[PDB]
Amino acid sequence: SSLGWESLKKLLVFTASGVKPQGKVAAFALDGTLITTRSGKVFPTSPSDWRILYPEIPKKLQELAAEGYKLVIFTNQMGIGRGKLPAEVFKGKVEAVLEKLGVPFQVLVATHAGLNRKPVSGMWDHLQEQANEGIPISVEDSVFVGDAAGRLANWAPGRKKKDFSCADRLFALNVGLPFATPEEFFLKWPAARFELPAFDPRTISSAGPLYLPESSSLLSPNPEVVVAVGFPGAGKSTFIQEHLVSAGYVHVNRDTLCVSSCQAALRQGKRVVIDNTNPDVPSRARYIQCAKDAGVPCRCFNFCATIEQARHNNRFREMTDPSHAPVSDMVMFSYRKQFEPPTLAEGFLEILEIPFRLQHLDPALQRLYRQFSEG
Ligand SMILES: [Mg+2]
Repeated sequence: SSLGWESLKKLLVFTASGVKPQGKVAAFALDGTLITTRSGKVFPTSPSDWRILYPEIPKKLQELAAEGYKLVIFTNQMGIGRGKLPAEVFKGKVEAVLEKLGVPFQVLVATHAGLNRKPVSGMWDHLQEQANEGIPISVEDSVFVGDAAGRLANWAPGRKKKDFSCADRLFALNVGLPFATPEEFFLKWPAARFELPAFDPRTISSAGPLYLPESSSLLSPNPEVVVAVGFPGAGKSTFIQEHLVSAGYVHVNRDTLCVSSCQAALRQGKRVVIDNTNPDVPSRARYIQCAKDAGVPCRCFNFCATIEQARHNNRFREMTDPSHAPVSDMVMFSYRKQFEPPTLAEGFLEILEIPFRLQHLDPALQRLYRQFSEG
């Protein structure tokens, strides 16, 4: 007599019989948190390969339930979106697990990358806004428990490997939920050492100068060549389109083509911006030569975004911009291996630094931007 499964775009929801909406929630990851493999292998041999992680679990869940916490699961299962794990098989496993746990659960399943994939808060928002009958949930009185907690190697005998991910801790961080690992929570073990990602999205503002030094000017009244340098996905093209192309700069993009073109623009009295990655000295030298040959100045706009800032931005645009071209990790690390910072010795008249800043986004999108989006 359960409401049962609901299948949405990039989300599955199960509401067991006996589920009641509540103003506080005790939520859990599934794999590595409530269950683990019965086979003792790192990854399951089959849908049947599971057991309850610790015998202490059902008792704790009963206690929570009697105290009025709505019991919830937030589980990433991208295998489903990748077509590696049938949704209909996974639904059966969840129902079996829920039988064994023996308490009413509401389960949310993130089948794909994006807004619903922990650590992004899409599943919380769905629970609160769509699946709790409109009862506001107090985050401070709630709790999320999960094994992707960013723990270092060896936090326990036989744990010679760090957590595969920090997605569960960061999910709780994004939502504002108190957090605990399965061992801390069910076993009362002392807190384990953990790391957070070096780039913290909450510390990214729209303040500060557009470029440095501020005494410089973005535009030149005369012909010139501007060489843009920085990670793909960092927002260079957007910056270039907005500030130079809109001012009549000619947009060169070597991929779609390079020198003769740059030269042709200069003879016409035009100014040119080379909107590419241009990670190293040989890459850039083509354009400096062109400028030198034409006798026009060559400047570099050096975009400060780190690799993690660029990857964060890429993920954000993947979630919010229908026209965004996804930058692959292959391209990111390839750029990083090639990268040599620009210097004046290369033949640049000057180098402007373009600090990485928050774009001009609506309130909701700014809130999304400050969320960690990868474990
Ligand atoms: Mg897990």
